Amino acid sequence: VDEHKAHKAILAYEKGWLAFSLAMLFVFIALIAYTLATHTAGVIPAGKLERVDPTTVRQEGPWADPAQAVVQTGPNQYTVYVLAFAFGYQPNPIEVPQGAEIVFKITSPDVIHGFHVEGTNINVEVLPGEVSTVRYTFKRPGEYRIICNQYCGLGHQNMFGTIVVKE
Amino acid sequence: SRVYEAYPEKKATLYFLVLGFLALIVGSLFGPFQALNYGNVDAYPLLKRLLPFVQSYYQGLTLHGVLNAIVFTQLFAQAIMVYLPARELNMRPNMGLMWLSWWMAFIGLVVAALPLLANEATVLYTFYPPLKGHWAFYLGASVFVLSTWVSIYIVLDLWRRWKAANPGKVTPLVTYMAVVFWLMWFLASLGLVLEAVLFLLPWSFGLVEGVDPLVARTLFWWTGHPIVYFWLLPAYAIIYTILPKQAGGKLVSDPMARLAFLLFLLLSTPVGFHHQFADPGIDPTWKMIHSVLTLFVAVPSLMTAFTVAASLEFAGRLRGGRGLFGWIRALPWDNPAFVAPVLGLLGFIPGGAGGIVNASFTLDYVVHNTAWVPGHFHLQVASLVTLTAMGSLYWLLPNLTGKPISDAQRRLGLAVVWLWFLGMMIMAVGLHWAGLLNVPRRAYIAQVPDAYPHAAVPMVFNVLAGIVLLVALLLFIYGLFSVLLSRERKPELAEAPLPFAEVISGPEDRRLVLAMDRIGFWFAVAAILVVLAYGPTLVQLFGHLNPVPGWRLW
Amino acid sequence: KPKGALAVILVLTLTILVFWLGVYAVFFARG
Ligand code: HAS
Ligand code: HEM
Ligand SMILES: CCCCCCCC/C=C\CCCCCCCC(=O)OC[C@H](O)CO
Ligand code: CUA
Ligand SMILES: [Cu+2]
Repeated sequence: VDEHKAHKAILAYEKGWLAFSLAMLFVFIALIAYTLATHTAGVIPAGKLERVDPTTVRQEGPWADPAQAVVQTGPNQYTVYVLAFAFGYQPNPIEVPQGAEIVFKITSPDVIHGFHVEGTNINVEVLPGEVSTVRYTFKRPGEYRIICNQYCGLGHQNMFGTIVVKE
Repeated sequence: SRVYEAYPEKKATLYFLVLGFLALIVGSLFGPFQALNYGNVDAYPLLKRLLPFVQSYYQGLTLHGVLNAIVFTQLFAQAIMVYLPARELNMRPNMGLMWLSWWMAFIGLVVAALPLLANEATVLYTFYPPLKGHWAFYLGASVFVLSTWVSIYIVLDLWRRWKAANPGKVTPLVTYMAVVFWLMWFLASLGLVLEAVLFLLPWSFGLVEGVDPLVARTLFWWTGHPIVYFWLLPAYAIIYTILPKQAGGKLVSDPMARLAFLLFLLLSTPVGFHHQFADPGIDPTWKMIHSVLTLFVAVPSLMTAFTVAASLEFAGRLRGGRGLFGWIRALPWDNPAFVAPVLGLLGFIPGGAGGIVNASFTLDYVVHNTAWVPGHFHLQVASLVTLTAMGSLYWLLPNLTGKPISDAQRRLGLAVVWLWFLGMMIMAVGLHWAGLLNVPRRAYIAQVPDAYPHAAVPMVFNVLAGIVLLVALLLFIYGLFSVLLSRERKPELAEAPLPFAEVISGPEDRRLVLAMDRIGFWFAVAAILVVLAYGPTLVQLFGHLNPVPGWRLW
Repeated sequence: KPKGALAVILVLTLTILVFWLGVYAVFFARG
């Protein structure tokens, strides 16, 4: 009968659909998997809990002197201690060699900011009393804008920084 | 009215509905102004003459999010998912509690409301420490939400009272939906509750000096994902149990509907790191774990897609449409209670597809905190959920009140939902696009007009949407008020039954229902996945509290 | 056979794949 045939054929179609559906989600997971295995992985924050005092960051330690916050920490590896604060970045600008592994280490002395480097996959929350750590290699020389993409108060929409990537 | 004497929950439900729709109107007035902003046109000077308590862009945005995404969604979840199970079972709720829940919601709304208006908690709807709002906000929000705890008890009491009266019978379909819906929400709310009582409230009271912001987001996004399944499921309930009959047909499968709901119970809460992909000091492995589980929670939706589409194709053939597409024509495009939820489901196609991108860990670095995100969720909550809610005005208003809907009223409603739908799709394009071009959310971009010059095209779309949606909003306020300010009453309207659908049933149905009906077993499962998902991280982060002082920057 | 629902789920699947694969492309481009 109509309705009894409907239901059997509906359900027989719904059974395959659900199976195709699983298959696809599994392929998606595999393709995510691969990203984790490659250099594209460095943009993922470190899991390490690395706690500071937001209250002294500006007075004591590798955040305190912006004109020294670039440190050769490997053969072709540099560390940059970044301050995100209301409403700007330091150092400004961040100048870095083309082609080296850059390991950013961003903290905040006030509220949560974003650290989002335009044209890149660097897009990290920046919480006070914690260090965000992200690695990357700039393949092109030029100027790259930092945009603050977390609501941090009324100065939010003018919170911009600069990376200069040197030839 | 002798109507309300027999059936008092009718009057309690209606109280819920109105407060929600009031909230929604005020909420959505900020909307076209935020779209204009996203189109580089600053309309705020204007709005502030008209509404001079508004001091910033970011105050409006806070009122918008809180008033639309939290108040209206909850008060609607409350009206639908208490009333419908009451009327399926032809049984009465505990009226004392029903009123109590209402008073809790009204009191909390109004306490929360006061610092929002006086500009003392411009912290947005996520209220992320160390941005420190007025204590009254924290206390407001808290009582508002906890009002749902009473709701939960009311429906479990119903269930229980029905089961004691019917031993050996299976749970009827609607009350099934509501039961697992309320038990899921109970699990899901404990993050924010826990965030509220050990952190926000004591800190805003100045009884402790700082909050650790990483624990706060963590507990927050505990509740934060599954608060969106809490918005969605009432709409889904309507779409499965009422929309069939309004289209001309039947729901094709009770078992498949139930399995949808049960997988939500199981999978809606243990998923929050998808909101914390770019957060430091949370383990990459736990992020992946959450991402895979985020893909599973999409399966009930994929499943809902087939069940509902097969349902509409059914009704359509039974209405004379032939061929691959003729069935679509045969449906009742004259009836607003039909068109609305359906155009809603349409926009949910691109909106669910964006949902899966965002889900996929590394891919999130492209879109996170860009315009893409508000573009994604307007399709989901501002169109599917809201479109369904407005839709139900067209059968629910005359079934609680007795006031008839004219032919004219009906024709305006059709205009309204069309324009709302079209305005939302238009804004999706804009915001999706601006976001791929790195345009941030939560930003008064109109105030830095040379900052995003590469996005001038996508900006044209957001100016358009803002206009289309202004008109839709205006014809909705006028529409809804013409019904609610109507003198004419037919008490025989308030006395009809809700338009529940018939179900096609099949031999497999029985053995399947009985499984899913082992509710305690399924709830304990879902509680288990919660402890496992969040458990090892919370112990980490609690073991290592780094609380920091609060700031007021507005 | 529910030809109609099948055409809808076809549409569904296609949008999903264009979104997901199109964004995968951008990821490695920015990488
Ligand atoms: C009700 C409200 C919402 C629903 C539902 C929703 C669905 C999903 N979303 Fe989303 N979303 C995310 C991933 C998902 C996934 C995986 C799903 C899934 O549940 C969706 C699965 C959906 C489907 C598989 C679609 C089913 C399609 C159907 C059902 C249509 C059938 C059509 C028919 C029948 C019509 C055709 C028939 C005719 C007759 C014409 C992620 C990632 O993990 C973020 C973090 C983004 C970031 O970077 O910060 C996020 C951000 C948000 C935020 C912002 C939080 C903030 O303020 O920062 C909100 C409010 C939100 C709302 C909602 N979202 N989302
Ligand atoms: C006339 C209709 C509406 C329009 C024109 C509109 C417009 C907008 C726009 C452009 C934004 C982005 C603002 C920003 O990120 O800076 C936004 C944010 C938001 N909208 Fe809507 N909206 C409307 C209705 C709704 C509805 C119905 C809901 C929920 C049902 C909703 C919930 C939200 C939420 C949760 C946010 C984000 C809150 C935040 O970032 O803190 N809106 N709205
Ligand atoms: C009936 C068929 C059944 C079996 C078939 C299942 C389909 C396999 C799916 C995906 C392959 C994964 C591809 C992994 C390779 C990724 C490489 C890549 O895309 O590299 C680009 C990038 O630029 C480099 O860094
Ligand atoms: Cu710093 Cu927004
Ligand atoms: Cu989520």
